[PDB]
Amino acid sequence: VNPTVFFDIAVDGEPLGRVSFELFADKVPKTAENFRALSTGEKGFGYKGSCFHRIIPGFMCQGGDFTRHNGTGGKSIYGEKFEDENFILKHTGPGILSMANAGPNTNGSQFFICTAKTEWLDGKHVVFGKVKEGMNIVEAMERFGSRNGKTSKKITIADCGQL
Amino acid sequence: PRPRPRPR
Repeated sequence: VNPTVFFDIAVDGEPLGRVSFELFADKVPKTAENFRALSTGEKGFGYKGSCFHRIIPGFMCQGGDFTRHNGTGGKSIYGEKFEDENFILKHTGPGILSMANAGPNTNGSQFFICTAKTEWLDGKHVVFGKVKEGMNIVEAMERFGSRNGKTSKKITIADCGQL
Repeated sequence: PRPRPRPR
């Protein structure tokens, strides 16, 4: 059974809402496990208190940089980086959850939630989950993004874990 | 600085 994780989102510290995700452990078990464990904080680090540092409306919302809070950091449960596990799953539409990276085999902790079909990312970013509840909360987060991704308010993961 | 993923 594929695991479910949730994030409770806040805007300048004001609760916004919860987003849950199905993680496709059946297809990308290593990548799904990294995200799952970073969501639970079970290795002693992870997403709780981290921010969505890059939000581009009509494209995606990016976060998971829990070390440097700006797109230059993050780490996996396996080490600083791990390989692209596979590209079975494609960027089919809004709600897809996919790994951000800095080129091949550079997955750490950074992720994005698509708010459009982004097929040009097929075979360059590892798709590992989708939004199951709260896509409306992801849609609301776009109210605080910009063309270049800079956010107009501080968007944080106030709480996260496994359902 | 051109963070990935890149838009189209």
